Amino acid sequence: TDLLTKIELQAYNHIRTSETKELQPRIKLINTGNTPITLSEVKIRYYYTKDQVINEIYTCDWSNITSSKITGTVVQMSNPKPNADSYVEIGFTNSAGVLNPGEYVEIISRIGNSYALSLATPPYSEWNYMYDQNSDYSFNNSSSDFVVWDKITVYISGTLYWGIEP
Ligand SMILES: [Ca+2]
Ligand SMILES: [Zn+2]
Ligand SMILES: [Zn+2]
Ligand SMILES: [Zn+2]
Repeated sequence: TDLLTKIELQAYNHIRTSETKELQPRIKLINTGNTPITLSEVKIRYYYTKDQVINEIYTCDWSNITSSKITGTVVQMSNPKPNADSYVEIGFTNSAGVLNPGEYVEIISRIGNSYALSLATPPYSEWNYMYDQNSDYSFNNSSSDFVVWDKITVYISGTLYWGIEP
């Protein structure tokens, strides 16, 4: 048909140190087509290797649509690839609404051991909260602000609409 569904995904890592106690992917999903997209149908995946980190949780610190409309889950991959044995899957609630052409959602996230994300000393050996980021498929070690980024994937109703799987 003659109304195109199209998106662009921009992202960067807000912490780019080789080791981190929190993954900080920041993502901007933009509707660049001319069809509205129902947000609850959209899933975004940030792929990484969990290394020896435990108690992994997701939190959304902020979104331009507010964090209560955002969902995030940490998923272990049944079929791991090099640099990808886990992904953070970010989604939207049933009542998140519609992303019209020209609109965007921005999502600021933190992922890590629940005890590290509280900014208190985790009661663990370092390896149980410190990630290695260069072993993470979706990690961008350089950009200090949003860039178009092909290594985070986006699905609408289960179909891949953006990005390259690991
Ligand atoms: Ca890793
Ligand atoms: Zn900053
Ligand atoms: Zn260290
Ligand atoms: Zn592959």
